[PDB]
Amino acid sequence: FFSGNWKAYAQNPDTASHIFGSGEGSGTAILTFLGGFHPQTKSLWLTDMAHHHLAIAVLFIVAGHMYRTNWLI
Amino acid sequence: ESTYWEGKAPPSVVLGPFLSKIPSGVLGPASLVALIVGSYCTHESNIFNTLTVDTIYPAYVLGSFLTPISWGLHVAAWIQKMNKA
Amino acid sequence: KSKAVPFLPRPAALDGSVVGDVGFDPVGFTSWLPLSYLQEAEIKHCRIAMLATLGWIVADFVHLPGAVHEVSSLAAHDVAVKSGALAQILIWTSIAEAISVIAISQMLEGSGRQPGDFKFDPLNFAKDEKSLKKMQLSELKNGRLAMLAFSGIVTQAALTGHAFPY
Amino acid sequence: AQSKALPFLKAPAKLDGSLAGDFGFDPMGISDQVANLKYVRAAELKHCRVAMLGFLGWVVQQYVHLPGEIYAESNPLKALTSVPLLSQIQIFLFIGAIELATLDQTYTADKPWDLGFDPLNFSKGKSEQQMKDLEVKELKNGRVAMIAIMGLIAQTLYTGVPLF
Ligand code: CLA
Ligand SMILES: C/C(C=C=C1C(C)(C)C[C@H](O)C[C@@]1(C)O)=C/C=C/C(C)=C/C=C/C=C(C)/C=C/C=C(/C=C/[C@@]12O[C@]1(C)C[C@@H](O)CC2(C)C)CO
Ligand SMILES: CC(/C=C/C=C(C)/C=C/[C@@]12O[C@]1(C)C[C@@H](O)CC2(C)C)=C\C=C\C=C(C)\C=C\C=C(C)\C=C\[C@@]12O[C@]1(C)C[C@@H](O)CC2(C)C
Repeated sequence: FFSGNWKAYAQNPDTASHIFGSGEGSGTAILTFLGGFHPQTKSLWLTDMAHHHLAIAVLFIVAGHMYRTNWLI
Repeated sequence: ESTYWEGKAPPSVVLGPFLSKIPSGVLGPASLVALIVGSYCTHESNIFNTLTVDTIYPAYVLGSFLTPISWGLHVAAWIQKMNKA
Repeated sequence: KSKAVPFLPRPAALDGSVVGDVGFDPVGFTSWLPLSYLQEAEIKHCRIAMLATLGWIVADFVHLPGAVHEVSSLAAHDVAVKSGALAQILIWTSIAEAISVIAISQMLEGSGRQPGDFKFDPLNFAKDEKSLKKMQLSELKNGRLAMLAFSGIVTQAALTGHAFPY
Repeated sequence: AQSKALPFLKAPAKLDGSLAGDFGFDPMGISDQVANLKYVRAAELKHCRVAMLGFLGWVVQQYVHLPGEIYAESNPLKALTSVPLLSQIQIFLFIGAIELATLDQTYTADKPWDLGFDPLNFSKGKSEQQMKDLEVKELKNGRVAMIAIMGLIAQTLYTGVPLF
């Protein structure tokens, strides 16, 4: 994150044989684009939703500086 | 103050006290350059070369952000030009 | 009309300031921004560049009170962000700059704070207005020279690998 | 200009004169929202006192322990879990008993921090200047302790060394 090598958080995502709640077939990534659903739970990837909320957080924090307050801008 | 307007163009105060003082001959070419740069950055990050995890290029991203901006710069350029600036 | 550029006219916003007003603004940036904000930015750049030039030069010559400090001020950045010193300096710099927002916002709004003024004269090197103006001009000239010098130092020390001559 | 702590900023309107320890330190202008400085001073002084007691307890627990085994843990954060819940609930109930009457007191009084606590009468006979000097001493020591107790907690959570 500090080094800017943000791709490292997307390397080695959860495989297509991952059993939810267990380490079998898991990965190490935390923020990924995968799209679709988990092959086992038939639901969105947890790494997809974490990345989604991080992007939403950055966007809303940026957008929260729009209106004027005690600092002239 | 009084950003309300009814003439041909709004007063320069609507541009803020940073764009209110830019000559239109500066904003115009700057807006065109920003639009061209942003379009090229968007077409280089995507379209011409498909996006990949290993290829994000903050320059192209930050660049692409100049396209939305360009819109604002040339709007301000027109506003300055019509206000004799 | 300008003192620095005889061809181009004198900038409209530059009439007199003890910061070294020689009327050098060919692109008219003083018309864009308030002069006070630009002066604060220039003084900040001056001080940062002077500190950085002195630190680069010294740390290449005599800087090793340990093991991780055995670098050549070109690989020093990565080594010492791994060590954790740059993190602490960044924390304190962020605190100082966050305080500086209010200082910049208290000026440009009223008050009386001159650009770049932090009331930091513990040793009282400046006594009266004349000394204050003379040393403000001296500080800004030294800071501009240090900006250019540090630019040269980094560009040369990245174009090759060497010592003080670079 | 008017701030002593930040000699360059001008302090906010509510930072002036009285309420000892006033060094003009409110860059964010938090005092501009509070109706008065009574409640914020009460909170600051409560934090100062709790932090002084916390630092003293940190050091003493580092060096001195009660005869029982349950109090033999040297790490204060580990002692937070090793100590039986009975002792901690007794401490919490004592604090809450002290806190409810002062809860009635704080939100309305002119000096919410003045709890009338002076068993040794260290303030009886002292002049106004001496009393203000004592208040300044208390506030200084409390702010330093707050910084110190937070540092101790952080260094214990980050390295496991409770001291030094
Ligand atoms: C619980 C903490 C606490 C609280 C409630 C106060 C409250 C107060 N302080 Mg104070 N102070 C504190 C801690 C605190 N202080 C510490 C630790 C120091 C030492 C640095 C000081 C130093 C100090 C000075 C020098 C002065 C005051 C003053 C004041 C009064 C006016 C300012 C105000 O309204 O801010 C209200 C403050 C808060 C509501 C706290 C908000 C919490 C922020 C967001 C802190 C965020 C964390 C922080 C950035 C980092 C902490 C982590 C770690 C590094 C410590 C007010 C009674 C001024 C005074 O006497 O006026 C009468 C004054 O001149 N304080
Ligand atoms: C203990 C230690 C290290 C070590 C040891 C041992 C125990 C000693 C020995 C062992 O053998 C090894 C080891 C590792 O353990 C000590 C570390 C060194 C320290 C403690 C020194 C810190 C350096 C300070 C710097 C480099 C700060 C730079 C200043 C800036 C200012 C920025 C400004 O922009 C701001 C924000 C406002 C502007 O207006 C103007 C200015 C002021 C210019 C940054 O630009
Ligand atoms: C306890 C204290 C004061 C206690 C006073 C009390 C109870 C007085 C009570 C009374 O007067 C009243 C109220 C009313 C009177 O009628 C009755 C009595 C009963 C007489 C002040 C502490 C004040 C404590 C202070 C100021 C502490 C500062 C601590 C620092 C700087 C520590 C730094 C470090 O801990 C770090 C940060 C990291 C470590 O690794 C390294 C070091 C260096 C150890």
